[PDB]
Amino acid sequence: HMLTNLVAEPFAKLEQDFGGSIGVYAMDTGSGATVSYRAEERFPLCSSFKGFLAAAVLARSQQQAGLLDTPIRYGKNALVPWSPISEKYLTTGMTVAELSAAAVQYSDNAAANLLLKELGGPAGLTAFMRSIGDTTFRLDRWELELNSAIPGDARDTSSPRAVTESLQKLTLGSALAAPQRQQFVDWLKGNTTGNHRIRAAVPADWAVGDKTGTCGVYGTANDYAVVWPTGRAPIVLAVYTRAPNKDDKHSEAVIAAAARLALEGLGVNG
Repeated sequence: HMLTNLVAEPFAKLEQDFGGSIGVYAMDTGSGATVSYRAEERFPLCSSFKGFLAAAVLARSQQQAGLLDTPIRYGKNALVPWSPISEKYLTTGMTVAELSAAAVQYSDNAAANLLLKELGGPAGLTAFMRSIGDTTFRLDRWELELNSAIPGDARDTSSPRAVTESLQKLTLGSALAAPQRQQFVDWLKGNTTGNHRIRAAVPADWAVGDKTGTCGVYGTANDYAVVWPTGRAPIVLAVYTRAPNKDDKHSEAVIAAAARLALEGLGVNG
């Protein structure tokens, strides 16, 4: 507590202008200082679960050395809306590693469902998260049903705090073996969908990896990231949004603005 919210930031004004709710957790891994706003509330994961999915695949590959190289064939019926990479390899197949990268870096929906099946479905991914000590995360459904984002529905949700804590364990801590840890980081660094979110608040000369989510309803969208500012320890953070009405629109600018406030609250000059 002593190191939480040392410097107040105007998150309430930001969410009121947005017309909804914003949840933020950010941790300076050097000192342990934190910024926290609505950090223990539940928000829909949307596609942000796909980062944790890829980490679970990497954990399994520690015991199955041939897993990442395994070629996966799939039919046209596997190709749900928003599958920009897997649609180009329908007639050839893709490896498990390639599906993982597509799920992370393009939010590919078909790739995510194929990998969920490999893990034993939503309960299997939830079990991996329990195994690293995350008691908040729950995945319940598959793509696209998990995007419904219904107000008050706990299915397919986590909290900004649990997301950040689990991201830290997987990218900087000991939850993955060292080669798998660096592969997870490298996939996050290569994400293509986050240029207008946390990355928009991060100077270009710092390294960063992230995973986004966009549910398409209830103003619900998000991003989480690891950030390496030069000359100091890394920062881990998560920014989640939602709104009361089904046709309320999400805002990328609001996510970038919340990330800027988080970095300011940690005293990180950007």
